[PDB]
Amino acid sequence: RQMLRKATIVNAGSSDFLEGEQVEYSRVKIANRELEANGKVGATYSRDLLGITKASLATESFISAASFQETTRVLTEAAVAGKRDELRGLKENVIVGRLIPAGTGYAYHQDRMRRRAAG
Amino acid sequence: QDLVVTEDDCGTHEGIMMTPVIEGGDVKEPLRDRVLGRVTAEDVLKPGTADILVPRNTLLHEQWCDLLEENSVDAVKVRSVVSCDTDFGVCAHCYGRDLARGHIINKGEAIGVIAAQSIGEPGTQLTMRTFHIGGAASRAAAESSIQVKNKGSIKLSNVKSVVNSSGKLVITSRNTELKLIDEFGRTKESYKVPYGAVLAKGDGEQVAGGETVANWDPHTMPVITEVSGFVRFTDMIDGQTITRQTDELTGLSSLVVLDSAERTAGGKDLRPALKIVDAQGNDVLIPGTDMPAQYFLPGKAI
Amino acid sequence: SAAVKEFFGSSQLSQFMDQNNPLSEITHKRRISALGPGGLTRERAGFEVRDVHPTHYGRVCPIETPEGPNIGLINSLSVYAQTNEYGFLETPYRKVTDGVVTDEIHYLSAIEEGNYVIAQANSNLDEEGHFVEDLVTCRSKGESSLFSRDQVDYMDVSTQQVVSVGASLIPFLEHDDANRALMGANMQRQAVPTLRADKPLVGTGMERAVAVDSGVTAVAKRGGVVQYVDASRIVIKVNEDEMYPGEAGIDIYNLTKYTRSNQNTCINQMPCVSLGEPVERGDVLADGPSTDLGELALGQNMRVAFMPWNGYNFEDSILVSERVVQEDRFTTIHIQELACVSRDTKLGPEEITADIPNVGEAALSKLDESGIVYIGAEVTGGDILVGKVTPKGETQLTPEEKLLRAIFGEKASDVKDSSLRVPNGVSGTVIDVQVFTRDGVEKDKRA
Amino acid sequence: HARSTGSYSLVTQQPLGGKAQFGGQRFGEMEVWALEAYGAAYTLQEMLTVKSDDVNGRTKMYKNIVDGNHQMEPGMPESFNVLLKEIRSLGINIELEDE
Amino acid sequence: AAAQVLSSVESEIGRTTDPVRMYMREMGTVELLTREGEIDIAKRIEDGINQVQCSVAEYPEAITYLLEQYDRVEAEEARLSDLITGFVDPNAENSIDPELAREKFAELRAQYVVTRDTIKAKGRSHATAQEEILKLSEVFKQFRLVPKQFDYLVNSMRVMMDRVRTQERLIMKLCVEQCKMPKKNFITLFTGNETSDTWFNAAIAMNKPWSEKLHDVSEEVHRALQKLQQIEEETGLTIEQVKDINRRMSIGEAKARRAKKEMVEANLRLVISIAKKYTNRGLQFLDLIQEGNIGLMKAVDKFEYRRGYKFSTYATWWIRQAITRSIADQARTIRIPVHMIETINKLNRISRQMLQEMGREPTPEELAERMLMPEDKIRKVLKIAKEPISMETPIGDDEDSHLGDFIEDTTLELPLDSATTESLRAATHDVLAGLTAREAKVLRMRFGIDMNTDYTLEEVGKQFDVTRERIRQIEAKALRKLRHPSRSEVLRSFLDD
Amino acid sequence: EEFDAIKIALASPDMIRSWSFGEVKKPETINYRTFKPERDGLFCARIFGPVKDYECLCGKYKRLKHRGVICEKCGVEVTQTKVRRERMGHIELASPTAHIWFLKSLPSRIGLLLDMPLRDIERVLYFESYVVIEGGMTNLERQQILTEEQYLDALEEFGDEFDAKMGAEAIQALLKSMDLEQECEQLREELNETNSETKRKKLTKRIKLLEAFVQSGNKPEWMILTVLPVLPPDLRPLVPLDGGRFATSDLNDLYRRVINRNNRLKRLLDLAAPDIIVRNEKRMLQEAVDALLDNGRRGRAITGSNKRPLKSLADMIKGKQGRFRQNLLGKRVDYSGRSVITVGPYLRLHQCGLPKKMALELFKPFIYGKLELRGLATTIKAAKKMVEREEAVVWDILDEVIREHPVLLNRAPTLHRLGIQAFEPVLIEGKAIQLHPLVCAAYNADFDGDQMAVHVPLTLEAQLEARALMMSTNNILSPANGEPIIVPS
RNA sequence: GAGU
DNA sequence: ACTTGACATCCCACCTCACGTATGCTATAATGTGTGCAGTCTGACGCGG
Ligand SMILES: [Mg+2]
Ligand SMILES: [Zn+2]
Repeated sequence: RQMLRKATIVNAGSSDFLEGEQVEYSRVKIANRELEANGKVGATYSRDLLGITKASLATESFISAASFQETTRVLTEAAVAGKRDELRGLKENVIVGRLIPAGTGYAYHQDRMRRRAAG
Repeated sequence: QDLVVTEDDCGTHEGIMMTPVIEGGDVKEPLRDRVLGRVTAEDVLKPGTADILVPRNTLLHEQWCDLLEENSVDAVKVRSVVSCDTDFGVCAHCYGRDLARGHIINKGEAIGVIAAQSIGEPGTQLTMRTFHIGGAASRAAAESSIQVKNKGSIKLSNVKSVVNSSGKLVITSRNTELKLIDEFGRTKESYKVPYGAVLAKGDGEQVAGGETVANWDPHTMPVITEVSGFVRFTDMIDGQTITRQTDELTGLSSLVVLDSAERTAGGKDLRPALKIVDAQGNDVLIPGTDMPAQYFLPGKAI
Repeated sequence: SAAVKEFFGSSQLSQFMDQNNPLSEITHKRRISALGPGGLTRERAGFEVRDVHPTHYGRVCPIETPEGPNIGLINSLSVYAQTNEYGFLETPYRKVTDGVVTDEIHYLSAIEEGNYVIAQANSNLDEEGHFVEDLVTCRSKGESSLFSRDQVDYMDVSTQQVVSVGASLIPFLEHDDANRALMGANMQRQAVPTLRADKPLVGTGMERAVAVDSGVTAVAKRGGVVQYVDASRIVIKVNEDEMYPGEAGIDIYNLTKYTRSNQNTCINQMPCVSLGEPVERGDVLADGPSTDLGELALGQNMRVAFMPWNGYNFEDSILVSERVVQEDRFTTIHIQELACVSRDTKLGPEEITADIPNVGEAALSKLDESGIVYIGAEVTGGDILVGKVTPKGETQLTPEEKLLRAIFGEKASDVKDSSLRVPNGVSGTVIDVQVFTRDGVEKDKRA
Repeated sequence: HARSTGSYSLVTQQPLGGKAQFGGQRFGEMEVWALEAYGAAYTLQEMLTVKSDDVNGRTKMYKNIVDGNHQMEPGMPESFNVLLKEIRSLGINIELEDE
Repeated sequence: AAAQVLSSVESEIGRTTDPVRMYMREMGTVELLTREGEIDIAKRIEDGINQVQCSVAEYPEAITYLLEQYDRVEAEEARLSDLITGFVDPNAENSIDPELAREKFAELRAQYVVTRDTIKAKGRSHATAQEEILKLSEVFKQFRLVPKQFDYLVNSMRVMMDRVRTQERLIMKLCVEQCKMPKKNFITLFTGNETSDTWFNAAIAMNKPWSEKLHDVSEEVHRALQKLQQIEEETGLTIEQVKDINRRMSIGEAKARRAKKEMVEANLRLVISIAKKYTNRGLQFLDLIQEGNIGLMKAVDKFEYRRGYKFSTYATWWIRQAITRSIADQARTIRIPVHMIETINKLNRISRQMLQEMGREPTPEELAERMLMPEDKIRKVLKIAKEPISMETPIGDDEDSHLGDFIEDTTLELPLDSATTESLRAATHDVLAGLTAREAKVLRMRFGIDMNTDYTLEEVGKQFDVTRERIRQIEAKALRKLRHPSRSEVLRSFLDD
Repeated sequence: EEFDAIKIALASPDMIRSWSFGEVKKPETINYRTFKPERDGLFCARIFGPVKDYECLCGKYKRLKHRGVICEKCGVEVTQTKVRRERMGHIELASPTAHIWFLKSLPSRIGLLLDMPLRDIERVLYFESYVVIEGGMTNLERQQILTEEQYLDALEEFGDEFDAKMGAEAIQALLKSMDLEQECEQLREELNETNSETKRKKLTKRIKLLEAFVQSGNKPEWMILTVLPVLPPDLRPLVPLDGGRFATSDLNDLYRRVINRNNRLKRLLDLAAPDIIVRNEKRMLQEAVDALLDNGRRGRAITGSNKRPLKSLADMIKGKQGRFRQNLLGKRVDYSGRSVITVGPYLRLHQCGLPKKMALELFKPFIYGKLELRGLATTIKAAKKMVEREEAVVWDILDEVIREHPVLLNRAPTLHRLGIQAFEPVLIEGKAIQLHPLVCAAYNADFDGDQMAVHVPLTLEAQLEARALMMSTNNILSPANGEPIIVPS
């Protein structure tokens, strides 16, 4: 399932898509919710397979990916992308010395998530 | 890392059909073993002891399994981690039992790293162990004879054989299995027979206990002709595609057809064959089909 | 001198001798590494050179090598084996002339070895004639099998030429698997000499040789009669036989007792023979640490019982008797070294004195006026050995501190606690002390 | 060998290595993985902060332990600051965004 | 053809980053004519310098800043260094006697006055005046000014031309960008008249609706021209002769600079070779080479063809010297003044000899003997002699540790002691509470206890209410009663520390 | 500063000005005798902060009374030493230099933005050939290589309109002038009429780069570095070994060379040095800069005085011995002990033998708290003195703390989660840890001198998680298969 | 040089 | 309880001194060179060409 993390877009939403873009399966379903309910033009998708290393490097957690391999490369790509890491995953919090969003740390982490909605 | 139980049930109907693995020689891992503690998606029907039906969305506990064992259902759609609807993570239901605890997994537990540790662990162990305890090297490669254990009918699925002079039922198909039917018609035992294997009893006839029904020499896969006549040589020249090994005495030899490595630069595309011609000369055709029998001997075919 | 001392000190091949026991030293000296300049590293070494070659026969022990990433790279020289003229490996072999086994030995290199047909030592030999069997057991051109007597050119000197020095000491290697064989040779290298040396019950004949060559034992170089015996001096009167008409015939061997090995282990010599004993050239006068009268005394031998106990012997764990401590067997002497350094900072030159601010006079009591521990005093971890004072510099009186300094006084003398502490949880006796004063400053009382 | 408190590392401000320095054991990524398998977040956080590079945090938690509190109250591990500054040395801007 | 060979070798350059190769290639094309070729360009140096000096004699402001800057330092009683040492240092075709200065400046003023009288009569330079102006310029050629002073005089003219061109640029910026006027017509009218206003309204006389639009901001346009005209007035140079001087001077300067370019690039090989001798593992090859080039710069500029001797010989020392001084100062992390460096050098040369005489080593005493320096000083130098060893140094022979994995921060007061200091402050306030309100505040303030600041006796007295000496007695009373074990039960333990 | 997210982008040169507090003009670190920081040097107090807490350079001003005090004579601010981990400095680079990372690392964003191969850029940068920025003349437009005398054959005939230059500064210029907005639209229009397959694939890639670039708001001119940020001194500290000797970071040696060469460039500029040597210096500048960021990426690297390659910023982050894996995702930890395992047949499933001296040390602070609360010791100082002597009383207090405390046992390698388990520790004489036989299978431990680590979860929460979730008795079944791990052997 |  | 004045000890700041430091100048002629080790593995995804 982790290896199925990414898909390929045919057809524009309201967002930063277009032909052949390799975007996360999660961002596709988020677009689904918001666009189907409101309307706008639809986007056709197809699922893609990435093995291990590539899949890891593709995930939207660049400190995760930077901790894995190809530190140099991943940093540059994210730097050019102006990428913003929202810090939902594990090792992110690990490194920051925070509460892991798993298990015992579930409570605190969901509290911050609701605090995002409240301004 | 990111895979965690966020939801109890997103409400997916999708799922993967798990079988009892009858890979060749036996049923190495059964359905019970593969499915225990999993949530099911959908109900499976089979003509059985009384027309089996089994309610869905249900986690199959040990005892559920026992009941379904008596019914003998073969294929089960089970709700999978993959077929999960949940974003960034999975459902309690789609995962199932947390094996270490015995119960349903706890929402929030990091199942991802769970899986990883379990799967990395043994690899790391199964290297170290037979490397510092097994001070030598060997493998069970006496894949000599098949032997039917209990008295039942012989029934074959997927092959097309051609009867010879000595009288063996020689198999020329890559898709061959040799199964065992019991009293009232089921697939009990299963064997895997490769290309070129001599058979004894074909289709329909009963085998008594522990009788030799199949046979083949291990270290040598023969290619066996379906039709008769004189061997005609095509593109097997010496040095380009074959190597002369000849002695004195009455002047006997054994040709070795070498693969890509030993071939000179000119004999790259030359596909060596043995063409089936008759007493008259002309391509005798395999019975009922159009092929002029040209058996492509592979790399290093002695 | 730079490039030389580069080689000697910094190079890979120059290492601290392992002196755990004489075996360790001897084995180390003859071990052979595939690394170094013009040679391989850990990644650079594949299966190629690590794996076990038929050529290693009688030249390197196939069975002596460090486990782990070093494996395959470093290997001990086999017993009888030496380097030829060109630094190639060679093994001595017996000639066999027309069926009969001659007495001549020739050293052959690997290249030379490939050529000829060699019988094993194990092959059965008719008393000063030929071979006992008509179809005999030998190897030619690197390959083993059956040959007849007339075809056989040469033969192994003894079985032990196959194996290194370490491996040769193991008694019933014949019945032991190679994995554990390997571990066996390795462990022998780490054995420590106890207080009381015991000769091994089960040896191989090699245990005399090993000790002999280790050279840490003292050996009689003339022979004659022992004139004076001391636990420090062994003096022998030579026979007029070996006596030089030039000099005098008295040979003096000063022994060394309890010196420190690189491993912190014991290096002590005991005199073997008695005053007025007549002894021969090459007799063992004084034994090194793990050595009995001529023999390697690696460890000690106990009555073992093979049985499962109430899980005290669980998984290779060992159950043992208080009687072992009662007899003081397996008690190690460790001579540990510590250094006290009096440096000069620009904060002021540090000094060694008995002068130690806010210490218990328990710690002061054992020190001389120089600040040096007394000879022979027994102390414990944390206890002060050598006194030292260092330049301080305070004046950071945060408010509260000033208050109390005023009230009670206790006027602060600037000095850190540089004084020489003993290591954690460690307790033994001071066996000796050394003092090196630099030329500039004047002599210390104790010095 | 064992260590509660002793000399720390110069750059990272982590405990040193070896009996020679009174050093602490490295609790490695392996060990991390173990904690992660359990849901044990606070133990992990201990290892990451109060036990290592968080100065204010370790000192505060020490005092809390004596006082019989056992509250954690974490700080920022020095290693992470090491990280930030080295990235900015490479001319790469990394800012930690406020909510 | 030389450039063609460069480019064929450049087509093969297989990404060889080694700058050694690159430099070697370029220099490899440039040949070196010797003997007289060198002196050729040296002559160009001399004539460039004299060019600008001719201008100084001829130009009004130039002589002004001379006498004007003589008075600044000389008038104030009797001065001989600073500004005077920067100037003068003259060669008549060194300790400067007052007698000669009085004399050499005397003939200048008379010349000045006579050279002025003719200017006025009839024309600017009517025939005779042109001949006497030329003779005036030939008088000034005789002097050479020291480089430092020469710069600032050259600078006044350089930036003046900037002002000219920049003022026109700013004027034409607003004029051409906001208004609009063809620059070809500009040529004739501006070169002819300049000073008078005829060209202003004559330009508008060509008619065409745009010329008439101009009155709404008429005041601004021509008044801005006044700034430019005022530059004319204050400069006091007529545009017929103004151009002549400025551009001709520009020419002299360019000649000299480009000439040196040729010279320096011709001598590359020399620098490099001499550098590679001291390349001997001190810094890097290239760094050295750069330093050597700096030495050649120096050689070029102080080189005199008059010496009659080979260039290589002279330049060699300047380049050699640059390299030596640079290693001494750069090189090590611990920067060292050269006095110390030279002493180190002595040390090691002697070390060799002494090891060979003794058969062993040199003890500080024996060493100190042969140098006739104080042993303490020797030992100091020996210690200071240690070079930076790397913090990143793999201490682990097995790549275990980067030295850093040892280093502990003794600055850090241990959490043990930090707990101690906390308990202490808390304890202090609680015993403070035992004291009488104002007595408590007395000691609280006196030592800054629980306040960001410490007040000493007098300042406490001020804040209290007069009483200074009574505070001594209060201090003593606190002392006395706090010596009592009652209040001091808590404080008692700390006496051990 | 309680945060939501982390964003990464190109550092602007003026943003680098912002973080940097002062310019490091001198390569010097400190004075050789008085090891105080030098003026505008690498360890400068005026820039990076004071050496010692709340005390300025010249030493007139000390104490907390002065905070934010700015010493008039020396220009030293009075504050915490800690600042030397966080103030950045900077260098003014005379020649705008390209960032190595965006060149030599694949794909190389510069190369892909300009659709220009590596070699071209190299020859340009290394001053081997000139290149055309802006061609009024139709003959040549963007990105044309000109040699030495091709540039002359070009200049002589044309010029005026014809714009070309050499090096990283030229590339910087071509970066500013290329049209961000227009080209994106151009490409999609190109797509609208005709799309042969592979051409459309590369054109697609490029479109992605460009759009992502202008959405993020990163400016291409930032590829060229004008300002070079300089790492805080504590991160590249300079320390004496006790023998008088020194250790310095490799960063310091690379940085020093950077400054040396940059200052020489200032001299060469003021002297109006000939083109050849100016070019050579720009090569050298580029080298030093790129060596500092990532050494050896560029080919033959700068070595140690030893032989060993100098360790660059990149190595510091990236390497397995880099900051990530060695110091961030894992570290050394306190309140842990390690020693040999010995059999404990008598121990219960949830128990373990804990050696006297080990536990004494471990549980130090717990000891002190109870010592003071029970009043057995007057204060914490006396409690320490009382621990270091070691009377009967000490052991009893240890007993009470260890009572109902769970402690963690760890064996490397952490094969699975049960490589660490929680136990109730029971004190024993000796230095050996006792392990329960049953759990040997999970640790894959055997008694032939294996060692284990013993960590202490300190908080109530840690204790809870250890006893509840990690306890031996709680975890018998393998998470791997459903079956037992803790079993007969 | 330990063990997995 | 507090002040005053006398007499006696301690703390802060500015001046002459002496060593330490920064930079210049040298003239037979000297002018295209340094330099090493890296490697061997090994399947790998990737672009370039
Ligand atoms: Mg073990
Ligand atoms: Zn100051």
